[PDB]
Amino acid sequence: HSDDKKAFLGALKYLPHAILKLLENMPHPWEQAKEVKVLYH
Amino acid sequence: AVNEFQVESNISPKQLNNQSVSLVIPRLTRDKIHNSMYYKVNLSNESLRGNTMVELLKVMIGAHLHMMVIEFKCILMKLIEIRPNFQQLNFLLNVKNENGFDSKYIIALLLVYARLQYYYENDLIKLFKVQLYKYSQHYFKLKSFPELCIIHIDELVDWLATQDHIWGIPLGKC
Amino acid sequence: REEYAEQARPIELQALKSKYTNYDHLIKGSLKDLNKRKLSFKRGKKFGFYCDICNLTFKDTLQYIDHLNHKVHAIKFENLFDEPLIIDVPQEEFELCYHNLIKDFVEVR
Amino acid sequence: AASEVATHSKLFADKKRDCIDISIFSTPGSVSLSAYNLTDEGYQWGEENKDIMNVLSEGFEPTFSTHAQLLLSDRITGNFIIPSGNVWNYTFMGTAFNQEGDYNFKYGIPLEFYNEMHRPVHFLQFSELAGD
Amino acid sequence: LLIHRKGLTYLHLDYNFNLKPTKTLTTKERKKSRLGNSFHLMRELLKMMKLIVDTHVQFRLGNVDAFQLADGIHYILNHIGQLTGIYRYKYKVMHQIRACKDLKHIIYYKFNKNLGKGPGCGFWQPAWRVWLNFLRGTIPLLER
Amino acid sequence: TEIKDIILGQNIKAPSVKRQKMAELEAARSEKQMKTKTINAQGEEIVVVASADYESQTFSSKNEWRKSAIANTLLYLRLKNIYVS
Ligand SMILES: [Zn+2]
Repeated sequence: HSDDKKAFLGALKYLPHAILKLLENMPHPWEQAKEVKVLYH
Repeated sequence: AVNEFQVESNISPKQLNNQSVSLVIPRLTRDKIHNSMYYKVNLSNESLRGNTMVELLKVMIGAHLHMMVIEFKCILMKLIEIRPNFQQLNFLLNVKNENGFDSKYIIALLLVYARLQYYYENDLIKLFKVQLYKYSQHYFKLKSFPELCIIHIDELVDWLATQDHIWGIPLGKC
Repeated sequence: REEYAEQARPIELQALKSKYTNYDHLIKGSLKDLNKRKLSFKRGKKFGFYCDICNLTFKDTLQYIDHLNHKVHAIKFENLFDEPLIIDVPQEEFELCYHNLIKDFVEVR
Repeated sequence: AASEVATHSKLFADKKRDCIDISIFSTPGSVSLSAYNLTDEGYQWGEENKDIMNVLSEGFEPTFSTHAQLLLSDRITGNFIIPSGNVWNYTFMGTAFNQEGDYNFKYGIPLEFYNEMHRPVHFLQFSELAGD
Repeated sequence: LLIHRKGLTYLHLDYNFNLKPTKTLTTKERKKSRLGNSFHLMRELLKMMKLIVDTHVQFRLGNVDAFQLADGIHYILNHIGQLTGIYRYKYKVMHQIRACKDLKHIIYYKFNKNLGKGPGCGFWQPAWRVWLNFLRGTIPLLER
Repeated sequence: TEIKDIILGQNIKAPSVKRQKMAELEAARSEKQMKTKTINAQGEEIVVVASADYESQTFSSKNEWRKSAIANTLLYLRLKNIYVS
């Protein structure tokens, strides 16, 4: 999908709730890499 | 532009790292080229009879020498947008040893081209790079303009692969 | 009068083709550079930039070339004769064509 | 002056030492005939100093132009020789003039400095003004 | 997508989300190119995303040691004011930023008391909690 | 004009040469309804542009062919008086 609007209605509708969760889950400096659950469109 | 429900920036077609071909070059410089005279005259569909790599080479080969390494930015950009075959890159690189005026300014053109293409067919690309290293050892001299600076192929190839930005276009690390 | 009411209700062309195809010669209509010339775009203004395909003349360069890059001018250019503008690479393209680029390049040089 | 002496020297360097010059001063209402000679030092100066050389002209100084003896008479008359092309003034023909080059010559009547034969470029520019 | 949907293609978004036009704008163009503070704000938050995720990328990438990573995040979250323009599009963020600087100073003291002064102060926790407590408030605003 | 001639003429009011040329510059081109080829620079661009109105002011006074060539006719007058020191 790198290179339909009706399907992007809700996806574009809530961007920032994803910014919240992601910025909330930041790997802490004592943790190399963090596996995380993801709900994607 | 396109009328309905979307506006497509430039052509932005095809392939080359899963997103788009024209994304390799910034919007500002890309629109400087697409708004430049040379691009609208000697290139694209009406000049090249649609996308044609060999006639695209007819333009650059057709161009003391007047062409200095604007025109280079443009011809490189159309090389990008057309995106010919890596095999054709191999031939165009290694053929025609019976004439010395053929690859003159084509060297750094086919070079910066593959420099923009991909970062790691893979082994063939690596052979292309090490061959470009051999030509960096070939001790060649050329002139370049934006000011005026003459630079040696050994300095521009090594300084280019080691350097982030080249003549305004950024590069990634292979 | 009746005819009026009804209306209300070669090789040189190939040379013209050879002109409007190669731009390097077409690029320059500016040979006058800075010069004073004494005398709805249709059938030419007797000045400006000449497009014979659609019979329009354009006072500026970006309009003359931009119109040429436009589809309609290409559609008319094709409807004149053929469709080369729309016209793979099975290696014979760069082998034979590229070899013709070296050969013709040496011929010109 | 320098532009004159250098030219004199270039013409007559090894050819004739005692040849003279007629410098005609011209202004509206009257003209004046100022004749001059040249010594052997001026030829050397012209040989060395051709292009520019304003300071060495200053040092050159009034010397050496010795005032030659010239007379003006109605008791004799004379004639002109002109080049075969009959264009002596190459002002606007810049490519055709050659400072050392051979030309055929003939007797005839010379033309005006600005005359139709000497100004051909103007006609192509004149008709080119309207164009076509 | 939203910019092209707006019908203007000449506003360029950097991959860092910095918005700059392609060419100079006429009086008519500027008015049409003006977008609400909502959009600019969302862009700024996506620039937070881009900055911190860039830092962690260059950590996973072999560029930088972990110390300069934690100093990286720290520098971001405290330096938001100079390094990002959220305060312009919503000024109530200054309460956050002013609070971020405050905790900032505190940490530096407790961190820099014996050792000295300079870069390398870690412990980005409190300013980061401040920012999460900013998002939880400003999310319904931008979603709406 | 007969009255103003017998008595005043408004102190014989004549707009001077200045006021004439400036009255020309002020006046609009009476009837609003040549072409010159020029090279012009758009934003970050160079474009050949056809121009209009008046660029046509030209000086070329004492120089080139015209003034000296016209001045050449008077040269027979320079030999009426001829003298040398
Ligand atoms: Zn046309």
